[PDB]
Amino acid sequence: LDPNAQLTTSLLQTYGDFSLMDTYRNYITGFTQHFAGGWNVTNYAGAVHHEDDIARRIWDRYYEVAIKNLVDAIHKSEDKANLNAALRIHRVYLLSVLADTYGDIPASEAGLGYISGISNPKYDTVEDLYGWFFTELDACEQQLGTGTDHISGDVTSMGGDVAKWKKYANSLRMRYAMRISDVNPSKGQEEFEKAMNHADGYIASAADDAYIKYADSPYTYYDGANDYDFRTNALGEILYGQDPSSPTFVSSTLFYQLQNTGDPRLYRICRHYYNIKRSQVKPDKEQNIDLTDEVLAYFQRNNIGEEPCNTGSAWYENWMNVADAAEFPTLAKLAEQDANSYDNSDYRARLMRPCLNIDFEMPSCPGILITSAEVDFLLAEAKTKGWNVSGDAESHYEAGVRASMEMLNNYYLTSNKISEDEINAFIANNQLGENPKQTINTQAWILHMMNPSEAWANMRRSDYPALLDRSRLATFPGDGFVYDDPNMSMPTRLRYPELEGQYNSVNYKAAIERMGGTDDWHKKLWWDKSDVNVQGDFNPPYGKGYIKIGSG
Ligand SMILES: OC[C@H]1O[C@@H](O[C@H]2[C@H](O)[C@@H](O)[C@H](O)O[C@@H]2CO)[C@H](O)[C@@H](O)[C@@H]1O
Ligand SMILES: [Mg+2]
Repeated sequence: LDPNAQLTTSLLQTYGDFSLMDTYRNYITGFTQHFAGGWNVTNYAGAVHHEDDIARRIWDRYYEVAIKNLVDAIHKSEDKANLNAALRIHRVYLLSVLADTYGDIPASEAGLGYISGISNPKYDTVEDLYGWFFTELDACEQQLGTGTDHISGDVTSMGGDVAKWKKYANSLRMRYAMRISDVNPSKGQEEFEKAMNHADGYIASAADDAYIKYADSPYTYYDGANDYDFRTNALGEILYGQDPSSPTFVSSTLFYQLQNTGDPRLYRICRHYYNIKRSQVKPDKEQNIDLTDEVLAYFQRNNIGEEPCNTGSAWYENWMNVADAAEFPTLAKLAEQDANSYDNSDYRARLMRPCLNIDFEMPSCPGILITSAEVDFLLAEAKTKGWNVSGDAESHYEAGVRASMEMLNNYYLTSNKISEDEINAFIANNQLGENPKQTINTQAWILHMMNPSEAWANMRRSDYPALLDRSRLATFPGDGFVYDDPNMSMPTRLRYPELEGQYNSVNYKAAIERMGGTDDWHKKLWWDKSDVNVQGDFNPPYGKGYIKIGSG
């Protein structure tokens, strides 16, 4: 009821609501090809399988909680200009996620009547929404600091500092100006330069990174869905999984991007776990038994190597030979003590695959809004476009790579931090090269691994990184997965919630007619001009690659 408390709830929901995270585990982080091998991502993204109850969650949960709270608090804060501006900025942020997910969405008519359930809003067009983002963020950025009120509900890294909220608003303007740079290059350039030249500045260093701060509190997964306090980061929670036999595995797309470039992030992101006794309350190092070094030593002894799971395949598909516990001295000692716990062959099978480091799965992980590393990559790309940016593209790109590594050191890694020498060597071996747009946006995709909505939006916009071509990778109908969409390319949006067809029937129909007459998750959004690039060949040294030509 207090508008600062409504700001708090709406900020925390962003990453703190487990009941929308199935959309991120099952679809979006699979679409981006960061993760593959878990059952959930294989069944949904991996099979290009639409299910309304999964696809609808970002829409239903953000409109039911955050948008209702924000709209109510905005109406009730006209006397508190600083809070009012912060509420409106977070509303822009969430509406941009909603529009980048679904396309045309309720916004301009999503007011007091709509959140009370008595009014049907039209769906604003993506083009009109993006235009409004620029005017609203300009207005909010100037309104910040014209109040004397304390933004006491701020749970972000901005810590109620209006100067930091101003830099955040200008950085969002820069992101959205890049987003529209293919469909409207002149507006993109104008808006980008206006924001980057603004007297109040943008996020230029990690000290001004914008993220939501989450607490070290126990995980509860789907339990108590009615009573969510949103205090912990539910993205890392769902990636850890409610089921120890289905943790999140790193895809071959991400694995080979890292390995092929000598990226020191390879075995910071990827670890090998034997996790049968792991805590579900809070990921623990004691029983997420990290056997990475011993697994790599076994590979070296046997002239073999990693088999990261391909997009479309589960860990139990494209079966990788399972080493005996005797191959890993730590596990061998444990199994000689207690075979029921430590000689389980299913848990040893999952030990063979590269797993996401539990450092990315802890309750207190930050919820990234926008980082200085992203802004560095935006400046690098703007320079390559010929926009009026200070400093050469190489300098901005190198700043972005360095800041992406330091982000891991500062926000995630609890051990084995990436050294300055490792960063400098990686940068020296990975310059912009012949296709700077590809290099910049592939590095940004690594940066956005824990910010899946931005990863997916920027990949759709820039069409990089080149993904694995799903149509050239195996399917597994004999394993119970359903392949009901003959177009296997990565979806470019999600379908609208099907209940909208009843609950807001006229406006749902009109939005669907505008995209050509069916609710098509292969239809590109207004700012998405071209198809994402795909890798022309994939023949990994171990495991399975593209199916052999002519065998399909
Ligand atoms: O056990 C079946 C299935 O459950 C999935 O979680 C459900 C959850 O039980 C339900 O309360 C919620 O409303 O929906 C989610 C998503 O369907 C779980 O994610 C799956 O791993 C599991 O196969
Ligand atoms: Mg595209």
